[PDB]
Amino acid sequence: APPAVTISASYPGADAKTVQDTVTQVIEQNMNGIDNLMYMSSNSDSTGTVQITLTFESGTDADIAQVQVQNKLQLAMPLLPQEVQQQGVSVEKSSSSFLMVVGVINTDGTMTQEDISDYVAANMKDAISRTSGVGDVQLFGSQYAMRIWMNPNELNKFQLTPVDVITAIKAQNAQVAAGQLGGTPPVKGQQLNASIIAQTRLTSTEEFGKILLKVNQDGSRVLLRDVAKIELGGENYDIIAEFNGQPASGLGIKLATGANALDTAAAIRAELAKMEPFFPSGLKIVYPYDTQGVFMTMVQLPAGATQERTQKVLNEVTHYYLTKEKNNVESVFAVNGFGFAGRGQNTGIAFVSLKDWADRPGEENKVEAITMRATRAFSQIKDAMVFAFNLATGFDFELIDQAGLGHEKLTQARNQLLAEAAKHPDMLTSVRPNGLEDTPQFKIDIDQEKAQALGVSINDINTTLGAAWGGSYVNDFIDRGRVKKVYVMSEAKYRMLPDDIGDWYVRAADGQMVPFSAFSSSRWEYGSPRLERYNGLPSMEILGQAAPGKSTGEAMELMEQLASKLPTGVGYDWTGMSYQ
Amino acid sequence: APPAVTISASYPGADAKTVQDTVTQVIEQNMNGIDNLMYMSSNSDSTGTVQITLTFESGTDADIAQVQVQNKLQLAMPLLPQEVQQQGVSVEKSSSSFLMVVGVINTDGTMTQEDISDYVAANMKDAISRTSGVGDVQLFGSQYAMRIWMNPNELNKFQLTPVDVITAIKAQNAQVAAGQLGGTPPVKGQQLNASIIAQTRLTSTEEFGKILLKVNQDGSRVLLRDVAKIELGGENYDIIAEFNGQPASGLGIKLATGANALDTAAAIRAELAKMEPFFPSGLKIVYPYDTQGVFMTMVQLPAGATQERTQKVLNEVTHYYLTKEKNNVESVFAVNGFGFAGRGQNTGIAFVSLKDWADRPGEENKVEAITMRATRAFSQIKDAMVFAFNLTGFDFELIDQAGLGHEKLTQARNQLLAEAAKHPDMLTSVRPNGLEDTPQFKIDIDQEKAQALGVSINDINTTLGAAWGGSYVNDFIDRGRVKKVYVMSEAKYRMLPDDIGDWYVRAADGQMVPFSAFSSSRWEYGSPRLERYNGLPSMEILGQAAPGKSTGEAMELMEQLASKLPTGVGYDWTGMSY
Amino acid sequence: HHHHHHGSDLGKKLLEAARAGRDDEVRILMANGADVNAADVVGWTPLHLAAYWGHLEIVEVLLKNGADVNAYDTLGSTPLHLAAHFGHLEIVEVLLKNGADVNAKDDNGITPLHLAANRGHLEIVEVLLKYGADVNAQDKFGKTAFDISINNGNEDLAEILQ
Amino acid sequence: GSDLGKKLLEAARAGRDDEVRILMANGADVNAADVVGWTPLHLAAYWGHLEIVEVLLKNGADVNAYDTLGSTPLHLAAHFGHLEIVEVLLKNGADVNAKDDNGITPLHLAANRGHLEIVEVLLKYGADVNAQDKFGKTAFDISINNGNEDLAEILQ
Repeated sequence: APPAVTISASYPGADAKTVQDTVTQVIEQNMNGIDNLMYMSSNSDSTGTVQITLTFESGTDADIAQVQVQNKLQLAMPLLPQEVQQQGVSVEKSSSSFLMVVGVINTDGTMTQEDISDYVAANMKDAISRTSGVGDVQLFGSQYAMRIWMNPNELNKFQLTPVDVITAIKAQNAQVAAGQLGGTPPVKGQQLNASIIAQTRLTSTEEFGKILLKVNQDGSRVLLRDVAKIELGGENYDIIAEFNGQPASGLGIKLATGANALDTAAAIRAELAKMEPFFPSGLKIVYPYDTQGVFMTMVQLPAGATQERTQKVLNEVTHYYLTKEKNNVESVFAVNGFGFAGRGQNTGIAFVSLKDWADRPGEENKVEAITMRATRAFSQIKDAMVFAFNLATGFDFELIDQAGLGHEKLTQARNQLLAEAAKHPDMLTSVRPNGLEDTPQFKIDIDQEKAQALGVSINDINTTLGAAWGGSYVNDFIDRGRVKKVYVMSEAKYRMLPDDIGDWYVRAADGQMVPFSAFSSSRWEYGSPRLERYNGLPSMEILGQAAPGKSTGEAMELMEQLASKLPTGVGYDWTGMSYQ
Repeated sequence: APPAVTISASYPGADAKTVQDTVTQVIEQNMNGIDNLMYMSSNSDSTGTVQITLTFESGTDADIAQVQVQNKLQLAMPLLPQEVQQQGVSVEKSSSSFLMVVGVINTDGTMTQEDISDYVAANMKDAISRTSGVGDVQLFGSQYAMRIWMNPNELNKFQLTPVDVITAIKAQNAQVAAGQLGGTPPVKGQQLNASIIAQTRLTSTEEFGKILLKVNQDGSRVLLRDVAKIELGGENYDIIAEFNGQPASGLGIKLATGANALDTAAAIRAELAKMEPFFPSGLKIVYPYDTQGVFMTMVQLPAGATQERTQKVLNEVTHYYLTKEKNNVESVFAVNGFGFAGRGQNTGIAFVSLKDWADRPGEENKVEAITMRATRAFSQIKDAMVFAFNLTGFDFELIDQAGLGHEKLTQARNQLLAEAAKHPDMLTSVRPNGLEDTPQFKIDIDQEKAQALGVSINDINTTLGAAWGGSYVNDFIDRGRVKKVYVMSEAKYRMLPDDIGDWYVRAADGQMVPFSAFSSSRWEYGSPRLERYNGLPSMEILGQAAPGKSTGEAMELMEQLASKLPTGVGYDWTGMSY
Repeated sequence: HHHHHHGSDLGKKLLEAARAGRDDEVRILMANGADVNAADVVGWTPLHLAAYWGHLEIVEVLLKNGADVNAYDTLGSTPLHLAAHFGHLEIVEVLLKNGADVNAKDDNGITPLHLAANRGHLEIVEVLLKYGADVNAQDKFGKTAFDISINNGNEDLAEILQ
Repeated sequence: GSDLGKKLLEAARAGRDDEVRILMANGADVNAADVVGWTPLHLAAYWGHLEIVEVLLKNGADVNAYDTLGSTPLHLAAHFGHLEIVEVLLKNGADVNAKDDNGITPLHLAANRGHLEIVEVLLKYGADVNAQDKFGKTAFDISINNGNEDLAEILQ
């Protein structure tokens, strides 16, 4: 398969369009003058994530392709939002699929999913990530951050805002360079030389809680724990894994382009062997997916679907393999919130490991027969594309906006091509979008005239909104000797419903607390939670099959005739399997 | 040899823990996805410096390793403090040993050690650094910066602080893009086009001295020279060198991995021959270490030892070579503050050059016998490891595997060293390669008191840091070359604990508040050098097999001893023992 | 009580030995006349060091040989400050048994109770109260051990204090 | 005016004494001014060309020509430390207290660059020692601000 370099970035709390227009486009515009590049694609998601895939000619030196991609990326880096740069943009040269999954569980049940994911992120991930041949390592879970969960009633009670919280955290969770007594050049004859140690990073919830937000006029103290709950918690809460129904985390490991699979797997095992003797009690590695012996199950709900509804479909999948296929299936490692197209609330994946070849005699107990039955049993689950498979007659079509038509017209055009393809079953089977549909979003308009009149600044309004409802990475702290992030966000119960917008207050220049409702209006509307682009233009990937017996050549040719009738400005290209 | 790529970065006025936790950990966490990395090691030091050494499998293309490293580092640069970014992070692919040293003296004593170092920095170093095969160039000295040496009594008299000084320098030593007259797109009929020139960088102490800090309410002017002494001086003051006891500077040059020693040395000489004709009078190049007719001498004092005590030891070393060995030794180039592996007040190196082999007849006047005699003569110097060596037992890393922390890892190290001392038949000289904790001055800022007085924490921490640690403000042009500008307290107001109380900060209401009103302080211990190994806290232990015993037996015992250490302490073999 | 820093050969050895926990060497040097109150450049005596680094037997040896139980370092702090700050219970007991000033204030007005309180060392807090510690002593910022317990949210300590 | 006007500006600009004689002889406007209002005497004064200054003055050059910002050849000679030109300009009648649009005099400029020999000649020829620029500053204030003690002596 052709080599691919992947650029990935993150913008916490950002919607798909914001990601696209502040990040993806700026990078993409620099991706030219790169040798042996066949094509480029990208997704910008409402998880605040962008992933750009640059696919190179077969036989291209991956080291050089990565270098050349990154040198074009450097041109965009100072134009990117500081919140993106700070998350650590990555450029990787891996295979798209997993070589292995390293699972981690706690046999004594003394550690939650959250605890386990933190232990793996903090003590295990980096060393794996540094191992030669490891192209990409995906954490099924999240490293702990220091979480400050703000309460807007308590903030307004003391005339404080998230801006004040963020300011206090930057001032009092600080690592100060303070010099030396008797440092050079000295007064000659100086005997005393000592480093000055001033403020150092906080290391604990207790220290965060005693951050001093203000002194009142009466002399009483407002401390950060008086306006927030304070605990360790995930940088994000989107990825949740289980191993045979038990709380788990893990590492999904992809092979670096051109690296040896056996060698690489072996060095991963060697490195895990260094960690094992220092595990806390109960912790253990399990191996739920070595690359017949194994296969995966993809779970894809429609956009809008919550963690809860995805968990339900995953429970039906897991239940199936542990009840109906229990004589074939050794283990199911199920991950809610991460799937084939990477991350989202409506996606999931199960890695299934089978017992030994010799404890499954009979042709109906082989991977092909098993996956067929599973796919069959899952086919009647509603509002869910669920299927099982172990890793061809298809086509990969890109509908492209070539005239600035915008996302809504491109959808209309896509729908027109999909409806006409539905009237040709003789030539075309299962012609479908690979992407997501638009969903309701809450559109809020800051009234500039009111803000100016009340003396509330727009940066204050935007931070308050963003930090509360999206979260904000403030700075780093030290957790058990390891640098980790600090995030502020509203406690959940204050950021659940439209009316909660009005309970958040911003402080004006004259000291008055002004609720959000005084300078804002809002309405529902639709927009995309995943915007796709192909060769730098807005796009919509359409997948499908040559009908029984007909050539890909003939089905492609039909898709071109249908496409030829679409509105002015809409074009197409072939990618992936269809490129050559 | 396994190729090694080295990252270096600097944070002026930072202690080891600050360096470690805002820089070192952050770079380490982002060295992923690099091919053929065998292991990674680092030091974070109380000089404000970090060195990360990434060692690759043998046979690795050093070009590719360097590039992959630099590319990861680039993606992590935005996570580093602005103070570190702005110093420039370097990444090198070179030997750890010197190929050669270029010495520079003034034969007519016209120029001090400090002038010479600046001349070298400003006129010679960059072209040498751009020569092919030159992997790393160490200046034995510092380039000049514009130094603003602040006086806190005078700052407080005029109700100013270092924040006001820094602000005023950035505003008044500025280089302004001002556009043009008749600039495009122009009006129809425009006849004149000319650049507009506004503020330009300052170029002289005279100019910095007349920076206008403020106009008093009676209309008199407070200039920068009224609160500071203004002089060219080194960006740092840590490295001082001598050639045969005379003031010197120089360049320590390391060969780029894979380069040709002999061709690289020749190209270096060819480049110096371009510079010689334009030297100021007196200035002269000497050649104190050309790599068999040369050797080095190391000087390691215990952490806490000062520039003067290291100097005293170097003088003894130099003296011995210039008196006892004068029939064999042509020269000694001695550097105080640099020590081959590392940089600190407690370390030095001497580069020794011998006379012609032909004129040192006899086995007793060849390198081996000379170094061996010198090591014997220096073995009884107090509280200093001093040894002479031309340029193998074991190399062990004790590792913090469970977030135990510095203090517990030190106790665990000490337990293993004490246990290894009780097997003198199997192990000899089992010792730390690093540094012991030393006293440090812990100052607590009272957040309640600062807020009650209306004193801003940023002004407090900028005041403390700029005064006691130095702050790189922006650039200026010295005789046509871009160089740095630093503010720091004049020496005498930053020597003792009572001096803290003489620094004032201005509150929101205009009152000056001494540091004593909102701080408190105590002595404690901490580390001048924190080590890490493959991303975890670590402590390097060296040692050898006792006589009549194999390396592998000794190693096996170290592993046995190590298996009885407190929970969460692991180990690994590195270096010669990998 | 501020002992001066003499570059004394046997003083250095003792300071270093007390610091590393070398019990035997401390005994030898004491028999060979070493200044029991040798001070380093920050004013620390071997008792400060033994107290900081938690070397119980050395602390008893130093005291038995006449060490100043109330040595002040250059910022006003005593061996009891250090022991109380760093959780060394048996040392705190031994020091107070030998006449340590339980209400000694450093330059900042900080007492051993303040330090013990700040780091939540509850057993030490009780021992110091037992030995006469002024529970309402205030540092330079007006703060008592009780204020410390409220700021740190240590309810166990607030209760001991009542 | 003239094509030789522009050639003379250029030749005065580049210090070409011989090309300047030949152009004077062929009728070249001696007070030809370029786009910023600089005459050959300005250019020759700024670039230190003494012989050209002399040749031009003998050919009737306006000794007090002012540029679009009010600056005269003596402003330029005084500012750029050209003593022998300052002397000749003043001998041929240069206005010693000429002010530019900013109120700056040749004294202010010589003082600011610490050209002491020039400061003396300007005072010799009647330069007003208390002339203020638009900011209220005298040559004496400029000596204080630059901390140039030698110049402070000379202005008492």
